[PDB]
Amino acid sequence: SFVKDFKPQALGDTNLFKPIKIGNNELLHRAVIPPLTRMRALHPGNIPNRDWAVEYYTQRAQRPGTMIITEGAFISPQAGGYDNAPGVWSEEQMVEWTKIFNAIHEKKSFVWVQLAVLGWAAFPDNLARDGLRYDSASDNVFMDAEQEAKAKKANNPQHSLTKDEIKQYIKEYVQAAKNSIAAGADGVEIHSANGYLLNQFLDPHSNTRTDEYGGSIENRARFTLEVVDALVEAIGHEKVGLRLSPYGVFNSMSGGAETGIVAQYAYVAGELEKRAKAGKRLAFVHLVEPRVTNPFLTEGEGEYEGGSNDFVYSIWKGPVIRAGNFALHPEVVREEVKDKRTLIGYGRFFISNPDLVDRLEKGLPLNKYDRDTFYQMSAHGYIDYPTYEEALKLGWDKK
Amino acid sequence: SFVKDFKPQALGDTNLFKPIKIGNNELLHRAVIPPLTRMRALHPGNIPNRDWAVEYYTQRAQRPGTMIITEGAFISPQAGGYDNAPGVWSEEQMVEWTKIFNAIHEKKSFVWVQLAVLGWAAFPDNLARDGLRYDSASDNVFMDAEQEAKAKKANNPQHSLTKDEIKQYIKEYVQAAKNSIAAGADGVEIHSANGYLLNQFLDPHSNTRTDEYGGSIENRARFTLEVVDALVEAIGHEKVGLRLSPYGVFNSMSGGAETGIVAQYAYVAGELEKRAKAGKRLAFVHLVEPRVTNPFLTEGEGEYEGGSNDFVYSIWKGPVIRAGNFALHPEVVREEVKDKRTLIGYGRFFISNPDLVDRLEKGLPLNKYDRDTFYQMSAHGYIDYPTYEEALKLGWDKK
Ligand SMILES: Cc1cc2nc3c(=O)[nH]c(=O)nc-3n(C[C@H](O)[C@H](O)[C@H](O)COP(=O)(O)O)c2cc1C
Ligand SMILES: Cc1cc2nc3c(=O)[nH]c(=O)nc-3n(C[C@H](O)[C@H](O)[C@H](O)COP(=O)(O)O)c2cc1C
Ligand SMILES: C=C(C)[C@@H]1CC=C(C)C(=O)C1
Ligand SMILES: C=C(C)[C@@H]1CC=C(C)C(=O)C1
Ligand SMILES: [Cl-]
Ligand SMILES: [Cl-]
Ligand SMILES: [Mg+2]
Ligand SMILES: [Mg+2]
Ligand code: NA
Ligand code: NA
Ligand code: NA
Ligand code: NA
Repeated sequence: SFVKDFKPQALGDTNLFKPIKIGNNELLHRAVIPPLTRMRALHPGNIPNRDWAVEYYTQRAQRPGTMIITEGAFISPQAGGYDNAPGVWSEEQMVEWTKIFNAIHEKKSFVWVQLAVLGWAAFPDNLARDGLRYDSASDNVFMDAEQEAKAKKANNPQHSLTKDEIKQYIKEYVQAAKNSIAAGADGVEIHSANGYLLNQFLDPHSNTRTDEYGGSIENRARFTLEVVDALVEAIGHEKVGLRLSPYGVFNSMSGGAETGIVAQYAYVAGELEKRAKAGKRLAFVHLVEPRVTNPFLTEGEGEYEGGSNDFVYSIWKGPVIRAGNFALHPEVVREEVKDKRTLIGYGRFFISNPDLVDRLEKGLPLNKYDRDTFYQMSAHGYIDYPTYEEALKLGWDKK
Repeated sequence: SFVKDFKPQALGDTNLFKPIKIGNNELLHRAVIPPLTRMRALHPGNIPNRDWAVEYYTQRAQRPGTMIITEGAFISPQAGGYDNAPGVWSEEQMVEWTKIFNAIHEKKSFVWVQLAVLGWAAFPDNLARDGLRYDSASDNVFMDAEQEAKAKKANNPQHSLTKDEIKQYIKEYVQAAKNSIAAGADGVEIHSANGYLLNQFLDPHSNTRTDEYGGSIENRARFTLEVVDALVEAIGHEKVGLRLSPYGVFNSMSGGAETGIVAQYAYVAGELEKRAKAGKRLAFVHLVEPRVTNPFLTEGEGEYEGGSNDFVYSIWKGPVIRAGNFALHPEVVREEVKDKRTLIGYGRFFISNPDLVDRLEKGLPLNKYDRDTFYQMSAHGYIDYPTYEEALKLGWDKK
């Protein structure tokens, strides 16, 4: 059914429907599909779903000129630890990814692979089964008690990366980016948000290191920036974006409670602008808003009111994608897109509305999502959400 | 005469006219007199003007419950270098300061001494005459060619402070703060803005040090924070504020051209909030706006549009005084004071309007200022600007 008490607004008269260039891609509108893990990849081998993934992305590519950022994709086995999320390191994976990218391009849309590395959010028992470490910035602070205990039970205690291991991850990011482009992707997004490994280095709660990768703002940012630089060198700045969540608390990040958190992210943004001014500007910076500090809480919950991401705009002068509880708040989007380099990522409601862009332009009701099937090995709740027309035929305008 | 094409707005219906507590002081309104050097102190000995300074401050204290921050006052001879700016280190000075503070208090207003240290903005020949160093963070970058040359001619080349010399300045800040309170001041403001010594340490252009006082955000902030902590210990956090100008370029600071500038100031703000949360919250943070990157340029000139100070509010949670081209822009003030912890500093138009607060409340014309007498050894352009009533009697409503 449609979301009951939602009062839609047509946004066609706003910059949301003005074209913009992101990297090499001429977007026809500024509604972006942010990365959304759906757990349909198949084990063994973290293979994108052979039955349904092409259709899922095809559906969500239907509005011409849409920018799609994929679900997080593991850069290597060591970077993973969820059996049903996909990777981008193997031939068997890239066969499937190639079909997905081709399908998106057939719809005249674009696709950017999010490159993911889990760190302490991984399941240590899966990693132990596969002969892999359970990795983070540090070895003396843990995501939660349960993860610490699972790690010990699996004889795979949380391990603080060595410099050589950080370098190995960087090699893997490079090769994953190369794989992504060669298979036809338009670009990649470096996931440095939501409490995964790079975020674990950025945040002083999770990073208690005393080497060059911790203990100061510049040190905590080092790994993220080394990945940025390695990928810019490998595939070009115009094919690389970066995702950050300054106020996030998901996966035990500090958020606004850490008084140094704005400075930490301001430093990253400044370093990106420095590179841009020296001739290597990233295609975009993607920010999760303080509107959603934990994306598994219902919209309106976990909102941090004590901070704004607006500071980033004083520093970074390129495109900015903002995500977090925007589908239910067209009144907020209307104001945000007055800024001419702002794009809006719509996550959960792109799960439930394959034709979300039409609905945004035209001010149509939205399909309610089913959170129970966000993660599920099923076509149901993945490829069977209807378009607006299909929903009318099902009687949802009367339900 | 009155400013010709100014369209005043009565601001009495805004928070500008709501009381607020700053430190120990119950302000009756939120129009603050920011620090304004006037160069009426007499040589030798940097003595506040024995003829006119009491009257100047009395005039500008006339609206009950006004917060006044003094002209910058040198903490020691070594901190100075302008013969006609006052100090707060000697008995002869404090005799005059005591009269000024008493007069302000008689008007039911409040007074905060700005503690000033010039660094590279000092005149090296004055310092040489008095057997003093010409000091800055570094010795290999200079304010301008003229200052570098004056220093060499005076056989007083720019000197990069040693750790012991930084410690000596800190002792002097402590004693100057003590002197200020003992003489009756309500508090002090640490000047870390406008390109003077502390700002010279904050800014990576002027600070090329490779010891613990330079070469990173935390290192560049070290001296400013050591002064904050020393004064909090000596006289209490409720008697201490800090002034910053993130986007300033006056005195050869970097401003927004430095991509790391927001992070540098975000770090300072975070460190202040950390101290506040641990029980020692400063009375206020005073920010110069990007509206005025150089206060000796006419209003509207030298405006930086590429940055906002709004980031500070995401970090520091105490009172914020904002200064810069607000007298001519009541429409901007009206929006800024909707934030309930925002005060507005009015500088140049408080020079020319002793009764500025009445004029702001009531939406009255403003006296034009005479920049030629901003710095001058004269009562003229200091204590002979009329109140609104006096101006009407002079015929200014017809002139
Ligand atoms: C089921 C689900 C999966 C997600 N997967 C990812 C992911 O793989 N990578 C990522 O950076 N964010 C991921 N997110 C966070 C979203 O991209 C987005 O930032 C968040 O849901 C807030 O936007 P929204 O309110 O429009 O959903 C996910 C969120 C959800 C609900
Ligand atoms: C003549 C003059 C003297 C000033 N002296 C000081 C000073 O001693 N300390 C300081 O921090 N700022 C000083 N300033 C900067 C002002 O406090 C203020 O930030 C600036 O003038 C912008 O505010 P306005 O547009 O209301 O004048 C001075 C400015 C002027 C024009
Ligand atoms: C499996 C993934 C790479 C993650 C799933 C959920 C969130 C919120 C991510 O950011 C990535
Ligand atoms: C003599 C002073 C301490 C300075 C004069 C002019 C400005 C803009 C200051 O900030 C202080
Ligand atoms: Cl799993
Ligand atoms: Cl002089
Ligand atoms: Mg161990
Ligand atoms: Mg020398
Ligand atoms: Na789960
Ligand atoms: Na499920
Ligand atoms: Na002068
Ligand atoms: Na003069």
